[PDB]
Amino acid sequence: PLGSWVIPPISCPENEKGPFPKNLVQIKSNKDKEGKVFYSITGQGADTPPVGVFIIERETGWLKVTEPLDRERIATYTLFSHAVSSNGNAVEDPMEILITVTD
Amino acid sequence: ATITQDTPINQIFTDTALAEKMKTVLGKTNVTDTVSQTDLDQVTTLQADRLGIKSIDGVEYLNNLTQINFSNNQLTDITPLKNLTKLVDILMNNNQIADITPLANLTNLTGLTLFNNQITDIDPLKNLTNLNRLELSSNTISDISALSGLTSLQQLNFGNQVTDLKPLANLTTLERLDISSNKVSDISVLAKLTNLESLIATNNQISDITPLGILTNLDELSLNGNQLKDIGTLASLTNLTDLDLANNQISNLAPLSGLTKLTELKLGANQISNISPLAGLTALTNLELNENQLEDISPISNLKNLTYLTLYFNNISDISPVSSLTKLQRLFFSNNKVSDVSSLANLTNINWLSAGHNQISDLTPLANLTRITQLGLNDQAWTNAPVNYKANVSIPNTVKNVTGALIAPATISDGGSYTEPDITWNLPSYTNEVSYTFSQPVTIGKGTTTFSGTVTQPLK
Ligand SMILES: [Ca+2]
Ligand SMILES: [Ca+2]
Ligand SMILES: [Cl-]
Ligand SMILES: [Cl-]
Repeated sequence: PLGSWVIPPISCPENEKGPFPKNLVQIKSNKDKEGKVFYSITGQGADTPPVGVFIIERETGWLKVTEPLDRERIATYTLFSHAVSSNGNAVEDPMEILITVTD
Repeated sequence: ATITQDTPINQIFTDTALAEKMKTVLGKTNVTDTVSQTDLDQVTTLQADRLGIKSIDGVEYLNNLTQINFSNNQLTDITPLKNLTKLVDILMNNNQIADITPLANLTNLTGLTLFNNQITDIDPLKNLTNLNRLELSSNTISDISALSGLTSLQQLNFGNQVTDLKPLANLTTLERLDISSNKVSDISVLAKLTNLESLIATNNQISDITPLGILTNLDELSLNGNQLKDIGTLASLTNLTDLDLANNQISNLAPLSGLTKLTELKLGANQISNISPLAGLTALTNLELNENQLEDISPISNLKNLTYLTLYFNNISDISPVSSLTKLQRLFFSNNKVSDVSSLANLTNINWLSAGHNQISDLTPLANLTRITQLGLNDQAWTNAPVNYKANVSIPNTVKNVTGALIAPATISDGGSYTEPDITWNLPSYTNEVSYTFSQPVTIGKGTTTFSGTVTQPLK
């Protein structure tokens, strides 16, 4: 399942100040050496409620948070990153990603 | 805008989603329940994000609103906000707004969030002089002249067609600026913004960073994906803790040597061969050095606090300097020339180990790394020292699994055969080389991969 994913651990302090959206980490697949890779995310906080708290820039793999977080409301988020070619074909197995909300 | 008679909620708020929301807000039971202006006058805040609202018709009657959230909706027309002058904060990111003329007279605004819309013309923001937070990224703005009088701004972003940063000259209250993904090459105006603490300028066309020299309050800087080479100016920015210079043309790291507050440093996809200047950067927990020209990575042994390290796509044979980095949790070094991984047995905290496209033949030293959750060992390759050609030439299979057992070849060239431990050919004439491949799924701890590769045997 690792394949060619390159992903740093993701943590966001609660009550961050703007400007939003705030860059968290840049996700990458080393499959990008053989063709363009496009990134997406699914999961609670991404494509299901609360929708779009986290977003990813499909061409750069920049994962971003769109609003302040509150650790008491939601202390963690489980997302999945996806990497596809220009033709819609996955070049990686989806990677489960944990987002920890800190102080 | 005032209701003069008791009116059904859904006759005020014509959008189905907003009528449902207002019903709850106004403490009513049915969307057809009646309300008066005295009921509406009590609404001073509204959190109506993520509700599939297409129209805010009816909000004009909520005369006492000070703070609204309509982010992540389907809004286009925002005319009903025109006369709500008590508004101080608007969250309206991720809608389909093009026309922001209705915001023109909301002079008490201190926060305005409009990123991810379809805005080009920001002239209606020009009188909003009380703004301290303004977000305009992921729009199609090219002209930022309207920002020139917004002299209380502290936090600002915009995009994605801006080339001329001149209107920022007088916004010296700026502390956090994000100009990523514009068409900016000239950042000379930033030298005026001496209170900047955070500057994000990824994916631009910047080659000259001399304007940053006097921005000594900077603690966070990202110039990822520009045209940087000479980074001499960075030596002035001694308060930097987070620095991203990936995807540039940098070779000389000497300017970074005194930046000892750095805890995160990204230098991937540059032209680096010498990392001696990083030796004193002992507070680093994250370091990215992938896609460079590294061979001698010995200075890395100094970086004892590293928990995240990338080294993939370099020219590294000797990985042993990383074995000092006992706190490492994630290590990526695919696409190098590493064969001996025995020193990595010392990385007792490792969780992710990415080592494909090296020259690894023996997994045994890794056997006790049972906390691994992610693993990559595919597509190894190496060339053996030449052996003498002879018709019945034979070589030992050296490929060893984590269990200590040899892995039988997947394929063998020239009709060759295997009987553990020996691969034997039966050649009719001289041939310059023979070869074999292997492919073996393996799990260490919870990390699964295919340990695979190709072994070339030259024949003299
Ligand atoms: Ca809290
Ligand atoms: Ca103000
Ligand atoms: Cl509310
Ligand atoms: Cl990189």
